[PDB]
Amino acid sequence: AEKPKLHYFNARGRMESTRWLLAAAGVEFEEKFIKSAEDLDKLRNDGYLMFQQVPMVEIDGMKLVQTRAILNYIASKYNLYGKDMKERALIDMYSEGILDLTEMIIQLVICPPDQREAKTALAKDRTKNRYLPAFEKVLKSHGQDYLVGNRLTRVDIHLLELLLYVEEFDASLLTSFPLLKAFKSRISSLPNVKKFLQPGSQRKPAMDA
Amino acid sequence: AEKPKLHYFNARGRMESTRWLLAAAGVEFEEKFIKSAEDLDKLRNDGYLMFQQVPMVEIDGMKLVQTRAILNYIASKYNLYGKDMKERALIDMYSEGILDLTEMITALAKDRTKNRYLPAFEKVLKSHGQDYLVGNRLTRVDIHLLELLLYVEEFDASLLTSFPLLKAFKSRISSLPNVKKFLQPGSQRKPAMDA
Ligand SMILES: N[C@@H](CCC(=O)N[C@@H](CS)C(=O)NCC(=O)O)C(=O)O
Repeated sequence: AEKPKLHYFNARGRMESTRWLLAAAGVEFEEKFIKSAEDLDKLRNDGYLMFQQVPMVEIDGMKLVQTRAILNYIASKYNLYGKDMKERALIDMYSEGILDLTEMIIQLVICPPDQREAKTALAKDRTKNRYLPAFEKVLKSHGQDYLVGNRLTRVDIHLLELLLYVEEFDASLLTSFPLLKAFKSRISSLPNVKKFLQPGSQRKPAMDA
Repeated sequence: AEKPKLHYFNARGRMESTRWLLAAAGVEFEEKFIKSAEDLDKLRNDGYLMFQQVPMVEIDGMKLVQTRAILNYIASKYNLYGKDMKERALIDMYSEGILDLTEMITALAKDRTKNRYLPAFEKVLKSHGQDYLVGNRLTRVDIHLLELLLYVEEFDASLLTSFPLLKAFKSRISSLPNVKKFLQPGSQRKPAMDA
């Protein structure tokens, strides 16, 4: 149809979850990366970032900014936002937890090394004692293939993405969570997901800058 | 009909934008205040806090945590989430900006208020001239904006000076029946909670 246009840096950052979500829906997208501060300025001065911030995604004729507005729109567009408002309630709740933990991990490489260590022991604690139990349970509470409504939703993709970053951050943390482990392989082998895990894709590595 | 039951500290904090949204929808709600560290532990152990955190709202026989999930649900149940995906994208975009500025409230946020966020929302109101931000109908984000404008006034009523459309907007939404009721003394609306 039309190709969405991701305006971000050449990094994971706040844009990766949208790349993932677009990828899982089988939606090809292009990116204009931002390397020069003038690019960001040329975007600001041209009236493209409502709050003068990236991420920003051109899609169906909008200059959508703010991560969550992007993710919600894409998810509704390609029926990754569930069946009804009660399922979106489960989806939003799950996604927001996933976001909290992700934010905690990606920010460890940013904080003062003053506190790297204890904030690291925090993320690991939260990973193993709060968030992973919470989603291991959800899979065990209903014993189904997906998080919500027994069919693929945006939050399955979010969780897989998080499971990938947990493994990077510390692969040991996953071993006491069997369903998530089964869930990870299940979702990883969905066609559009497998395609995105493949080398050469728009998927982004952990940056060092 | 069971009232939504809001589980939070007796404070503004992360629960206030929900109190606002319920009140602007004219929905009566009840509050169970976490008073003791023992109160929160027995919410966790009863299995009511999926991520061991509040805000938690009991609504329609389920226990919702995560503010955005709570707000999204309420806004959808009561037709404050706009009319289609494209209005939700405006509503989400506006709300998430409003949520960021609210978050910031040295005192750096005066600049962002005056030079980034408030110009953005005056321009929204300039663009279509209509009474509400989105779809020429009251939506949740009108209520979030009014809420932001109230806290900006508390922060520094001089930041509202240059923004005549926001000003009329504030007064205009303040005077909605359901809104006026929540602004009245004696409502569940919360103060800035000091210490
Ligand atoms: N993203 C969550 C954050 C919730 C949150 O930070 N809750 C605090 C209360 S204001 C809490 O229960 N903290 C206890 C803890 O984190 O251990 C939301 O928006 O609801």
